[PDB]
Amino acid sequence: ALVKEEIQAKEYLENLNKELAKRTNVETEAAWAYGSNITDENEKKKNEISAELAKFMKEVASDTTKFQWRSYQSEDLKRQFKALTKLGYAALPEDDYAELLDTLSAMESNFAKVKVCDYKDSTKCDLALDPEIEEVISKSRDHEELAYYWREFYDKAGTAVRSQFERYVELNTKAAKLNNFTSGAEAWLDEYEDDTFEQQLEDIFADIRPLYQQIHGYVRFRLRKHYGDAVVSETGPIPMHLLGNMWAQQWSEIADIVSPFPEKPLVDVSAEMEKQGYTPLKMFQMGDDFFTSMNLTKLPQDFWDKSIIEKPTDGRDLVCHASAWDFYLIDDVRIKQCTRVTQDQLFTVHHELGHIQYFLQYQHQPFVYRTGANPGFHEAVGDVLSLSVSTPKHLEKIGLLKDYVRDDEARINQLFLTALDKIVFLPFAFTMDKYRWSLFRGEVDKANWNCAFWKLRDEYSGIEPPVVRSEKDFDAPAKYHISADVEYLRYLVSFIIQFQFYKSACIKAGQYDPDNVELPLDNCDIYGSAAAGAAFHNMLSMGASKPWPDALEAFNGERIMSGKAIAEYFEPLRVWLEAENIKNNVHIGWTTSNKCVS
Ligand SMILES: *[C@@H]1O[C@H](CO)[C@@H](O[C@@H]2O[C@H](CO)[C@@H](O[C@@H]3O[C@H](CO[C@H]4O[C@H](CO)[C@@H](O)[C@H](O)[C@@H]4O)[C@@H](O)[C@H](O[C@H]4O[C@H](CO[C@@H]5O[C@H](CO)[C@@H](O)[C@H](O)[C@@H]5O)[C@@H](O)[C@H](O)[C@@H]4O)[C@@H]3O)[C@H](O)[C@H]2NC(C)=O)[C@H](O)[C@H]1NC(C)=O
Ligand SMILES: *[C@@H]1O[C@H](CO)[C@@H](O)[C@H](O)[C@H]1NC(C)=O
Ligand SMILES: *[C@@H]1O[C@H](CO)[C@@H](O)[C@H](O)[C@H]1NC(C)=O
Ligand SMILES: [Zn+2]
Repeated sequence: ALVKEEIQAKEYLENLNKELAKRTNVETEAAWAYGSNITDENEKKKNEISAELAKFMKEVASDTTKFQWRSYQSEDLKRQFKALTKLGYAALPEDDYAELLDTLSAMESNFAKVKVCDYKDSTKCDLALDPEIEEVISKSRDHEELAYYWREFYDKAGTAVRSQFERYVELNTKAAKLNNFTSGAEAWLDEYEDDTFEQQLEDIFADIRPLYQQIHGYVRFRLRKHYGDAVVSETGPIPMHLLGNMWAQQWSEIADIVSPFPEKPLVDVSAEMEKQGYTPLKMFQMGDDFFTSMNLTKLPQDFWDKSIIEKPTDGRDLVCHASAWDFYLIDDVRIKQCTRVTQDQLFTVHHELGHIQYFLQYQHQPFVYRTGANPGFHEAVGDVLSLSVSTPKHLEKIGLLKDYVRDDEARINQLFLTALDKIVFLPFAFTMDKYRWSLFRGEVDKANWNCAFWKLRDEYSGIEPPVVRSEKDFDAPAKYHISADVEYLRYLVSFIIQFQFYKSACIKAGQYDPDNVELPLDNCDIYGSAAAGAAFHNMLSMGASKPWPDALEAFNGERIMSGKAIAEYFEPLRVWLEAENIKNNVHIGWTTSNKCVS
C-alpha cells in the first residue's frame, strides 16, 4: 500500500502545487488592487477572495490526513505535506476568519489614511506620513515642531485602533491554538525551523549591546551640544523625536549633527541625484543593472508594465509603504513604491528588488517552496547590494560622490553613518516582536499594554517619547508592520545575516582580504562580480526546499546564524568609538524612562 501510495502522493502534490499557485494569483491580484487603491469596494473583494482561498486550504489540510505522509521515504515529499498542514489564520471558523480580515483591513487602512495639520497652519490638514511628515521628522531640527508631528501621528495611527488591535490579538491567538501552537509567537517562530532560535538571537543581541550602548552614548552627547541640556539629559533615554525617524529605528538622517568628524566628508548623494536629473525609473534601472551585472536575472517586462514606482497624483488613498509582490505565475513580479529621489530611497529600491530577484530565482520550484529559506533570508538579499551601493567606492563609480578623499577620518564618518542604520536598528527590531510575542503569549495584562511597549523600547534602545504617554494612548500600531500584521523578526535576522552574505560575497569578488588595508570590508563593491552572483543563485534558487541552514551552506559553506560578520565589519568603528567616548568622558547607559505613566 505504502510504496504505491507514495507514488500517488507525488502526483497529488504536483497537481495541488499548480492549483495553489493559480488560486493565490487571484488573491494576490485582489490584494494589489486594494493596496494600490483603497476603497470599500476593493476591500470587500480582497476579503471575499481570501475567505474563499481559506476555505480551500481547509480541505487541503483535511486531505493531508488521508495520506500516510509521515511514513514516506522521501524527505522532500514529507516536507511539502508538512507545509500544507500549516493553515495559519485559515484554520479559523469561517465567520471568525472574516472578522479577522475586517479587523486587519480596518487597521491597515487607518494607517494609510492618516493625515495631520501643518504645525504652522491648522487650516491645511492633508499632510501624510509619506511624504510630508516623514520629511519633517527627517530634516527639521526644531524640537517643538518635531514633538508636535510625533504626537499628531501617534495619536492617529496608534491610539485610534486599540479596539481593533485587541480583537486581532484574540483572533491571532485563537488561530495559533487551532494549529496547536501555544500562541502566535510560536506560529511566527516556526518559520525559522529551530527550537533554540529565540535564545540564539538573545545571544547575538547581547554580544552587540555594548557597541550599541557606545553609539547611543555618543549620539546623546552630540545631541546635547545641538539642542542643549534642557532638551536632552546626560543620563536619561534619548527623546526619540530628535533621532531623524518617526520610530527611531534608524538615525542616519541626523548624521549632519552627530558625525564624528564634521570637517570631513559625509556621504549624502541626494542633492547630486537631483542635479543629475534622476527619476524613480532610473533608480529602478540602476538596481536592475546591479543584479544583471552580477550575472543574475533581468527584470522581466511585466515588472516594468505593472509596477507602481511613483506615488499616484489622483489624490486617491493607497498603501505607500514600499513592497514587493510575487503573482505566482511566470515572470509576473511587481514593486509598489512611492519612490522619491534620495540616497535612502535608492537603497530601498535595491532592498525591494532583492525580493523580486528571490521570486524569479525560485519560480521553478513547487508552490510551497516558493518563499525564502526563512523570512530573514528574503529581507537580506537586497540589503547585501545596498551595502555595496552605499560604499564611497561605488558612489564615485556612478558619479554621485564628487571630490571625496578617503582618509581615516572619512572612513570613520562612513562607518558611523552605517552603524546609525545597521547597529541602531537591531534593538528596535527585536522589540517590535518582543512586544507582540508578549501580548500573544498572554504575558501582559490589557491594563498595561501601552506602557509595556515603551518599557521594552527603553530597556532595549534607550529611547522614549517626547511627551508623557499613558494607558489612554496606544502607540504600537503607529508602526506600519504592527498595524498590518507583518512579523518583524525577519528584519532582525536580515540585519545579522546580511553581513554574513556580504562578507562572503566580498571575499568571492576579490574585494575583501582581512590582511590587507586596501580591501577593508566596509569599502567592498560587488558590482560586476559573477562570483558573488553565483553564490546568490545557488542559494536563492533553493527557495524553502530545504531548511535554511542548507541554503546558507549553498551560499558560503556555513550553517550557523552568527554575529561574527557584523562585528568584523564594525570592529574599526568600535575601537575608535570606545576611545573617543573615554576621551570625552561620555556617559554610557540610561535611567528608567518616566514618560509612560501607569
Ligand atoms: C491539535 O491537537 C488536538 C488534540 O489536542 C487534535 O485533535 C484530535 O485530532 C485527532 C485526529 O487524529 C482526533 O482523532 C480521532 O478521534 C476519533 C474519536 O474522537 C472523538 O472522541 C473524543 C473523546 O474520546 C471527542 O472529544 C472528540 O471531539 C471526537 O469526537 C477517532 O474515532 C478517530 O479514529 C479514526 O482515525 C484513526 C486514523 O489514524 C491513523 O491513520 C491510519 C488510517 O487512517 C492508521 O493505520 C494509523 O495508525 C492511524 O490509525 C483510525 O485509527 C480509526 O480507525 C478511525 O477511523 C481518531 O482517532 C481526535 O478526536 C481529536 N481530539 C481532540 C481532543 O480534539 C488536532 O488534530 C490537532 N490539530 C492539528 C492541526 O494538528
Ligand atoms: C479605484 O478603484 C475604484 C473601485 O472601488 C475604481 O472605480 C476607481 O476608478 C479606481 N481608480 C484607479 C485609478 O484605479
Ligand atoms: C552566468 O550564469 C549562467 C546561468 O544563467 C551560468 O551558466 C554561467 O556560468 C554564468 N556566467 C558567468 C559570466 O560566469
Ligand atoms: Zn523587505
